[PDB]
Amino acid sequence: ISEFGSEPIDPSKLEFARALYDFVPENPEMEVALKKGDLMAILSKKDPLGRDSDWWKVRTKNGNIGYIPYNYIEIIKRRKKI
Amino acid sequence: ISEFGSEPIDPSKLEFARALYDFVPENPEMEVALKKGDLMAILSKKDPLGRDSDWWKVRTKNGNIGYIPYNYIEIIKRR
Amino acid sequence: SEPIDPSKLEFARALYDFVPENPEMEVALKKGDLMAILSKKDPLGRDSDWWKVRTKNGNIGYIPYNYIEIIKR
Amino acid sequence: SEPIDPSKLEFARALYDFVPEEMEVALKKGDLMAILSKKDPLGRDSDWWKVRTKNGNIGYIPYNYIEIIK
Repeated sequence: ISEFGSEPIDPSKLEFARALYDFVPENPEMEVALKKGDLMAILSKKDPLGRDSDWWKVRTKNGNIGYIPYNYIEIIKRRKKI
Repeated sequence: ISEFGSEPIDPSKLEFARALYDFVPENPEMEVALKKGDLMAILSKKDPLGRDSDWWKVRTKNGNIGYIPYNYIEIIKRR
Repeated sequence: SEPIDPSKLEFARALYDFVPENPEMEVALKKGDLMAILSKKDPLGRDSDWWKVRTKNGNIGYIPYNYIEIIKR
Repeated sequence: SEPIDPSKLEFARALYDFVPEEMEVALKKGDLMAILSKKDPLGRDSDWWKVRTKNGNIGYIPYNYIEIIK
């Protein structure tokens, strides 16, 4: 495949988020570190096995890709309500 | 007054809390730092003016005293 | 100290007074003071919450970043 | 580095492999080490800790890569 799969991605379904709290990975190999107010792209809401998980894989401003607890972030809403 | 007022206190009313997330004060003079997991004793839920607030005054493990957002902590429940 | 990149050179204003506890590496600041940020890194290279600054009086030293505010255009 | 207090002397095991940042120490899942200090070259609370490898190597490592034993 490609970095983001094989089929086309609809840019309208791409979600963004802002970290609500600082976060230090308990697992430095699977997770990413966050500072309150960081923005990121939500790449997937499934674990490595393909299961629905409360840990979401994201891509931070740094370019780092790892998981973060869903309740530690805020999905930016449409138009302006961030 | 004493450190905690003048009227006797009811023990089964004192609440303790556990930090849910790390917290860095935006106001170092009014707030206390925190690390996820930290224990504390809740002194009061009133702001410095006596009003209700989302900022509670706590006594940390260290002995520090300051305010922390209420949604950043978890009040420990019973037996 | 170290020659600063003209990109990351920022000036800060102190929001609260800071009384050094360890004047060895800590600098004194009074609410409202102006200072240049020398580095956002710790003694041993690594992003820390203690920034190295330069006082208006030329004093170098570390300070907690939440005591200051970057003066933005 | 310097004399440690018999109260704060702890041993840790490496939870995940760690690759040096030559100014710090290298780790491999499973390795043992003694935690000399949970501070920095300044003395303030830090995420990085100073340790001594089983091979006598000293240097800093991210505290979330290790686990204090017992």
